[PDB]
Amino acid sequence: MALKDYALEKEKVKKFLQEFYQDDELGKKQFKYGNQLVRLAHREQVALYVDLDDVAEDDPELVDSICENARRYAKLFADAVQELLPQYKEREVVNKDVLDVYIEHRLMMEQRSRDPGMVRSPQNQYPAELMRRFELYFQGPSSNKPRVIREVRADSVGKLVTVRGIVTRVSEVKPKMVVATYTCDQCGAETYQPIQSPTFMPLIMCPSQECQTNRSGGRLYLQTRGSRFIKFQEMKMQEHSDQVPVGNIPRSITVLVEGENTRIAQPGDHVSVTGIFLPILRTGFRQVVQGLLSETYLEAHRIVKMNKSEDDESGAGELTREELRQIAEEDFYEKLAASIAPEIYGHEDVKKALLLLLVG
Amino acid sequence: RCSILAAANPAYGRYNPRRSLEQNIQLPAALLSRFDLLWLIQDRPDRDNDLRLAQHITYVHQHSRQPPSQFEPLDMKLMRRYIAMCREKQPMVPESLADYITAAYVEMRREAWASKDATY
Amino acid sequence: MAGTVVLDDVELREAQRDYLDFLDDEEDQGIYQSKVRELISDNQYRLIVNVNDLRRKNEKRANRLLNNAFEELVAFQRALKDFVASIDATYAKQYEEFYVGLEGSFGSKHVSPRTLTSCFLSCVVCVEGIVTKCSLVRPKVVRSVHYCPATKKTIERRYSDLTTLVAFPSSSVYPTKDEENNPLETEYGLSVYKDHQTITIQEMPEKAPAGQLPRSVDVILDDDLVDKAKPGDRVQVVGTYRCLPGKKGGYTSGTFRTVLIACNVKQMSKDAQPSFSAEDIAKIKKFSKTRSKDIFD
Amino acid sequence: QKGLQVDLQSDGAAAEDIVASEQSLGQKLVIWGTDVNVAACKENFQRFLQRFIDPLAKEEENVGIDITEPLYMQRLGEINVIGEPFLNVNCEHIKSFDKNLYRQLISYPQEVIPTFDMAVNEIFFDRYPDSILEHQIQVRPFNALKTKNMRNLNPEDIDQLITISGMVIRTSQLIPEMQEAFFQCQVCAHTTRVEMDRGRIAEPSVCGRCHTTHSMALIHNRSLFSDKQMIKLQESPEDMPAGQTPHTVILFAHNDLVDKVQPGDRVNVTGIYRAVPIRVNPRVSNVKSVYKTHIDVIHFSEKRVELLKELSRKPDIYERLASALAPSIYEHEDIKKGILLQLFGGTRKDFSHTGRGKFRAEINILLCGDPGTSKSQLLQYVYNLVPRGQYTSGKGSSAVGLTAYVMKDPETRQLVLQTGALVLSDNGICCIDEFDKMNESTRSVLHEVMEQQTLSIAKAGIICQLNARTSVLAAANPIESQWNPKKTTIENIQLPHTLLSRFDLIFLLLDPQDEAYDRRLAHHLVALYYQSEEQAEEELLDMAVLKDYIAYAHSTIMPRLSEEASQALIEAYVDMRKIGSSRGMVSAYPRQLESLIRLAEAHAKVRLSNKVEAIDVEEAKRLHREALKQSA
Repeated sequence: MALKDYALEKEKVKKFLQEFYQDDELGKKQFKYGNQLVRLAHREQVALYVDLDDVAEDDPELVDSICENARRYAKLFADAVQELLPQYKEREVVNKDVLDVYIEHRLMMEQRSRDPGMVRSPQNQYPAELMRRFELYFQGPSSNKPRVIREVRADSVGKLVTVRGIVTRVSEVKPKMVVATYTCDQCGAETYQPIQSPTFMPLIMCPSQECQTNRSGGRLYLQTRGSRFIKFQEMKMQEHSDQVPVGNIPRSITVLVEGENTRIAQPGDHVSVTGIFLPILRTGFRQVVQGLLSETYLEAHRIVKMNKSEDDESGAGELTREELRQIAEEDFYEKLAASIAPEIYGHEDVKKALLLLLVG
Repeated sequence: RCSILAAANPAYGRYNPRRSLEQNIQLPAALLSRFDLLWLIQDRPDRDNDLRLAQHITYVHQHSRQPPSQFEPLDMKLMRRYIAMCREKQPMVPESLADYITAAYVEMRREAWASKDATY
Repeated sequence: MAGTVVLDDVELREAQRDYLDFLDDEEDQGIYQSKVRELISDNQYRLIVNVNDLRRKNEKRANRLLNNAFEELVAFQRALKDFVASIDATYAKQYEEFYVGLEGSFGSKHVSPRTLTSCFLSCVVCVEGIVTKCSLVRPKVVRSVHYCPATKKTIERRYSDLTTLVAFPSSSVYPTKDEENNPLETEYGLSVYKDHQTITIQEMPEKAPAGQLPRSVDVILDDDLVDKAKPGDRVQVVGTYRCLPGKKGGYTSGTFRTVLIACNVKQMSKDAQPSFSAEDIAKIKKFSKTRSKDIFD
Repeated sequence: QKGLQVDLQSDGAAAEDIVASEQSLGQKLVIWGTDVNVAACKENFQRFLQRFIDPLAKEEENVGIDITEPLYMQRLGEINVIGEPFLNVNCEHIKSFDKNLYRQLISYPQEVIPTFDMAVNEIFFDRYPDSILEHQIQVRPFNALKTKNMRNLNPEDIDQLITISGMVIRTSQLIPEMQEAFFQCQVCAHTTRVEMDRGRIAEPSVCGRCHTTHSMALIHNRSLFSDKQMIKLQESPEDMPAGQTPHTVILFAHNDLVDKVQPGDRVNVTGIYRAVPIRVNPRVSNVKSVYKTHIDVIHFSEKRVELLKELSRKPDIYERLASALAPSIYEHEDIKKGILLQLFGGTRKDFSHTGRGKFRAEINILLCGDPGTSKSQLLQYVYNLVPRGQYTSGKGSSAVGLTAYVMKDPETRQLVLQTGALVLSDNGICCIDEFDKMNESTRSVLHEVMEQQTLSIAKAGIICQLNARTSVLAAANPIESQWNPKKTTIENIQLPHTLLSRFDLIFLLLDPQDEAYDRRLAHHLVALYYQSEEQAEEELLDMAVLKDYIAYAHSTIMPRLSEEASQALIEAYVDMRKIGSSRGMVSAYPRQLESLIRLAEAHAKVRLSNKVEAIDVEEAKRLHREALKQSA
């Protein structure tokens, strides 16, 4: 079916967005790796746009591999950019962000403890989820045609489709905990446990080399400092209004909002959500979760603001140039007044005021 | 911002001079003069208008659009895409033509001052 | 309770090898051999099988279908699976689970759901009447593609609650059991769905005497019958009344809810219509010719 | 929190060379998790209490504390005499001394504030070691330099000093919180103070001399408790955005801070924006994915006042400010002329020594006309500019729902009261429309709100008397929305005689049918219809002066009557009694006499003069004279 190993996937996608410059859609070799990534290390850039259309026009095997499996073919794109972060170190500027102040002193201590002779536990190190300081956005590629949930079959989910729904109700923005940092008060050791599921796991035992000598059970403390926070948002959406057939039923869809899109989207506007569709692993809450509870939701990558007519914030759309002379070839207007109510006839002065209504 | 398009109905179907013009429609005076144009659909015993009403419906059984007369029907993305480009245009009334609008408002009050049964 | 469940497990080993030769032999002229090359190109899911075909040949197992309708549903899952992969194997790869219905007569048990004595256990009953309420359509998970981001192994897990196709009296509260004790996630890339829609059937109260009350049992629709069960229309469903096991307490008492697994949903006033023949061609033309004054009067 | 300190040195090696001198091996000790060291923060704070001179400190506010001498050196003899060992330190003084210590207090006030509590004790023992109090001297920092909102709460501001001002609606009761545990043995007598820090419950199983398990019973009657007052507070009405409801943050107060902030005031809340996981089950340790955002509460210029005094001497300030409230209508200045004097009202006086304590000096203006012709701009413009304005609906809201009613509440097991709209705008202005078609039950409850200034509601076993007062305006409408010359003005107004008599002035929107009347009204709206924004800020003053002109005379200039200007109120009261013709011998109540005094106090308040002369008295009767000819 789709039983592919992950031990060789990290060695294949790494050589695709690092040593090879990604060409733009216009065929122009942009120096994005030497301008936007330089300011990223200097706490100047927050989010970066990664267009998936550049990969489909060059490496079609990588885009088609997401349809078979998306557990690793959609999150390793940001891992390759994180590896190029230490190599883009030019000047040494003092830390202005108050969050990164209590991080440079704890990482330097770990360097003096991991001397060649006594290695600590790998769980107490920072992988590629906390050291990253950017949130990449993925647009809609060419694997699936952007359509509505109604015409898209239920078997087409899980790949990489684009949903152009309508947001109906939002919630309160709450910072989601990323790397739950623990501190054992029975021996003086720490424990880092990065989590991605919305549920929290209250860990008590400390799998460290020092806690094993006590043989009595460690007492971990949820340390809110020395971690990472992400602007999590929960909202409920519905299908598009002008994209329904003849008689249907509404369907809800969960879309996560993170990065710079938070605190901008409001209920009532029209957006186009694209990304993957993978279930979550609810393992942590020992009160709500009874057995397994493997609920499925949709993960968003990039949200584009639309409206009613075209795909942009506007009340209506526009045409070209050759279609303007056809309507502007009269003295004032005489064919538009008769177009109103073509089945009946009478009271032409009433139909004239109907056209002069939306102008205001 | 919504453009109100009211479709009221008289108390006797068609236009029947039963009483005053203000009491003919069950609506307070706060909403009568609030609109801009007050149109009315009546019926008169005239065979000239009724002759055309029985002609355009005949062509509906053959053609699903306008009858083959002199006007032609439109599509959909024509009258709305052209009216949307002038939404940002702000016309400016010069000081010379502004005096004609103020002088026309004085003469407009004569038809409402000598007839208190209609609108004010 | 309680020896009837053990006897049904032994018959399952012999029921899977019953319809394997019924669809491969040329005894039924050639309906199953001619339609097998047409439904694959049309990408369907249900096969048209007549019940009257298994009676004219050998009248032996024709009555065993009414005594146990749960064992006959497993035979269709193995007969059609080995049939599509043996004729046109170019498509029998993304869907490894199928279901076949039954069209025709079902003996004399298609009456009003009232005679529920001690002689109708583990049998087949039908709830007839008028459809009143209708629910929505939700994709029911049948064969979920269990994937593990570690050992990279496949798991074919089936529910056990007497509600889906192949099941056993156990539980369905999302267990954590696994053949290798590995976490599993549902991959919707090559999964198999099922349009689930529950409708209610209420009989007309014109035959209610003075001491009886009508019943209302939900009916599960199929996959190829989308938008075919609207309120205000009579149908003709054939289901099997079962029960759901409950883990409340140590010893299970008389806690048995009502459920109905419809094997085939038939429409009489919607999908079926009085077809014309030789009477709606000649009699209509002759009625307008040799008339009296005018046919409008 | 009691965190340990971890040294930042090379593990496994003592000292790699480096003899005598100390190179990269000095005082590198710091608390694990915070870039603030106790051995370093204490030394930087002792000099803040001895080497800090603030020459810009005033003398009327800092009485007893010298200006040239260090301020904190004189506060050593002030903490031991006030009783409570709590020193009030302003955060503004820290930035003016050391910029490094100021950034460490706000970034992590969880360990820097307890560090300051130990530095003051060392200095206090070096001056007055004999004077002792209850516990120890604690530092309560307040008055920060940050002004944010509930929507601008960045995820990087967790566990930091955030100061957000708001308005407290209502407060909770008293929730005792057991801090240090207390136990007593069933055999011997021994006390044990178990620290229940970080929300942990544990008891020792070994006694002092008995040494027997399950022999030390718990006694929760001699330990130290703390009241947990749940205080709610939302965004301040002066800086809240338009188009959305503000967010309310839950505030906590313990120790002596309980019952200090009365509900209904504007007090700057200075606390720490913390977050604690919600415990679903108190037995099994469960962590909720949604945390609880809680904040533990800890505790004009001369370039614009001189410009307001120069305009008071000008005899045209009363005419320029009256025309600023008419952005469209040129005439009809007498309608909005009395609204300007409504915001001032007058200085409230007390007469509790004679049996008449409560007394309102606010002016209540009464209007009437078509709700939409000339009253559409006079109901929504006094709401966005004035921050003390509360808009509400008459028919959309209930009669008892507008004020303070009683509603069931099974959460607190007590029939608590709920707020409304006009009860929160005290000493301000209330906004309410639809008075001609209002509810019948709503007209009855207004006989004591704007008349007695005491909302006494004694029903359903709830004895509560509210003391909320606010000037309320009204806009009536005739039975036909048009003046009828065939009938008197009494029959036109459908309100009873007891309702219209409680108002001061009275006006009516008249639309004459004169031909020359449109020559001065229709020629004005068209002139400003095509003009954009190239003349609003050129021929008319801005709105920033009107908001600052009323926020100064309401707490500085208290005018009062005299002996010469008060004699004209008696002669003017007799002439306005024998009116006749219209209604008859009426106006024989102290109502119009009391309202006439309020008009004189409002005219002298705009002139910035406590002395009331005979000039302002003649202007008070002129506004009342125009109200008679308008309704006749």
